Amino acid sequence: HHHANIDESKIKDTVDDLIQPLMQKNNIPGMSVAVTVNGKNYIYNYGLAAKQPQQPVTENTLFEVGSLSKTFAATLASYAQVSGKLSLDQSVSHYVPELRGSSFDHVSVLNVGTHTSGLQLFMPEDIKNTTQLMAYLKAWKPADAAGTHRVFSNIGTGLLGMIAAKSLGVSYEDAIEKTLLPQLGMHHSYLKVPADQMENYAWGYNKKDEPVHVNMEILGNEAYGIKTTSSDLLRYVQANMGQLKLANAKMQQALTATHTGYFKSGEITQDLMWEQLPYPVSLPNLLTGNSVATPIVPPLPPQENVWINKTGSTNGFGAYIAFVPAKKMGIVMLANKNYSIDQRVTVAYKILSSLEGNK
Ligand SMILES: C[C@@H](O)[C@@H](C=O)[C@@H]1NC(C(=O)O)=C(S[C@@H]2CN[C@H](C(=O)N(C)C)C2)[C@@H]1C
Repeated sequence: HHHANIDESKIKDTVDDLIQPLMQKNNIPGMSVAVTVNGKNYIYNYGLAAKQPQQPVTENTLFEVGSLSKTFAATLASYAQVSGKLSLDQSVSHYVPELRGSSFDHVSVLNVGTHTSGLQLFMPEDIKNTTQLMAYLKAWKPADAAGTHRVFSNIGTGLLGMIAAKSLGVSYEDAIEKTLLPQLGMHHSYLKVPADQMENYAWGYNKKDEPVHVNMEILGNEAYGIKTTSSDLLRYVQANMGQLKLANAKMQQALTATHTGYFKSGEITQDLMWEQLPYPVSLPNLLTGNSVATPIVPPLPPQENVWINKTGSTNGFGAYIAFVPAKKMGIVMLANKNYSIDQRVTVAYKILSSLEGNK
């Protein structure tokens, strides 16, 4: 029931007023929106996780988050780094000996963690096993030197997560599901959804409105494997702002260190997978932010006065996270349809702007 002067009702009015038109105009079947502010958490669910048979979005609904998954690979690499198992400045071939003598002699772990290796976006479809993957990587050359350009890459994120996990002595799937997500308290987050949670796994709806789930291929866990709830992602946002007891002291340091600013591209600062802009942000630069890479050396330390964000999509889903550490506020928006990023950022901006007076 609605209550004037009560936090959850005031926030719900703002969120409803933006999310309901957004879902109608984009034919989005279902969404969950989670907001944190002043140490308190608010979860709002809309519409349907599945159309036939109809299933509503609930607090337990799992959505694919696509490239939001890359921030977990970055957090894992950061955890390995602060634990003394990984140096980001070292070469990929230092950690992957089969690539010694290849172009990866000249690509750093930082490069694959910042989209500056030059590797292309998509893994070639005919690469099915590790032998084929290694043959490909051993024979690969970019047109420009590593460290000169930003090119978003699923392959690079794959290497980042693989190297991080190996430096901890485990597979990536083990590192994520047995170490990272449990230490973060994210008990409803998965690379592979278990049988008791399949009833909660929303269907995605593609551009043709067909129900789809993402097909996991080689190194896909690192780049697009996470299925999760808005509540678990809100915990992840809070952890990224140091708000939770948590994990480890090492885990808090790992999360914070992913916000280190390593390269500038246009107006955007590239962190370890996360991207950030100075806060306050005007909506135009947010939209303009969605290339030559200039190093930030020494790296920009993790900041409070920034808007940190990441989009992610699969064929059937569209996700977004943004948070402002200086304001201890953040938002997670999950949808089971891939709708345009300009709308994700605009709605998030309007919601977060609503959470305090102008001054
Ligand atoms: C699953 C993946 O195939 C896709 C993402 O969900 C692609 N990978 C990336 C990526 O994020 O690295 C974007 S590009 C986009 C370019 N800037 C975005 C971002 O982080 N924003 C807008 C905050 C990300 C592909 C669709």
